[PDB]
Amino acid sequence: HWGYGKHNGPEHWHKDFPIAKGERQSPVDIDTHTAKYDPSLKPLSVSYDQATSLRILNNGHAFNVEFDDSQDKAVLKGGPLDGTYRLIQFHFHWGSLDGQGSEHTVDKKKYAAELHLVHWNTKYGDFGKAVQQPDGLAVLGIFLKVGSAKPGLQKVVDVLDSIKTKGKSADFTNFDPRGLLPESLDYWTYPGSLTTPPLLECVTWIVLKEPISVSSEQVLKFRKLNFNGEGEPEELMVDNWRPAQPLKNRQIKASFK
Ligand SMILES: [Zn+2]
Repeated sequence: HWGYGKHNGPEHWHKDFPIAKGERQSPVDIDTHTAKYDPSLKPLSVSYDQATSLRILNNGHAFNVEFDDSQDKAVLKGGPLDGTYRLIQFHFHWGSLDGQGSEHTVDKKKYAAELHLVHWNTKYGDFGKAVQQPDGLAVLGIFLKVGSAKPGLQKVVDVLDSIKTKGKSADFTNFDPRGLLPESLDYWTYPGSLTTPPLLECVTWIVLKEPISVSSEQVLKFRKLNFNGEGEPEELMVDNWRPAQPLKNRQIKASFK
């Protein structure tokens, strides 16, 4: 099975998922000087007031905080998007040390981690149908740097001991993802892909310029999770990020001057 090791990591994925070498793969390096301000881009509309979190799952690659996406409760619209995208889950990618962990990079800078809030276009009816469409998903990416604690992250941190190993889940109701946002919704956007297999080219990426700060102690608890299942040889869940892929024939647009 694919993973993040020397034997099954990102440089191997193309053998089972040949789209790994495709024309619109993610993540990418964001060259801030080349990204063009697009005055036609709209403000993001992030409407999370009615978000209903249900569960947190260690899936062996990261942990997902899952939402009720059976109705328009938490939606993303505006920005570069046409129509309405429903929040299904969020997860993170992070490093073994603070100097790596993000998937996107900014002028080759790697952040300690990257949050992905995953949304699907309701015009396709279900997530499985949306991932088959070039405008099926919108992923909001938020960088994490290490400094001050993020108070709105601590409820996530404190449940991780209960989902240490692959295939463990826990009830995770009433979590408000608004506590993970930075102040500014200034963003970069480009067309890309899922950053894990099956690497489908179905994502409009929206990457916020302003990182959030988390504490060293918060990210250290991410790094105590396990890739392995219960009782198996312990493999710390660290460095679960795909490196930047070729930009090819794409433009990164900025919402801001
Ligand atoms: Zn992700």
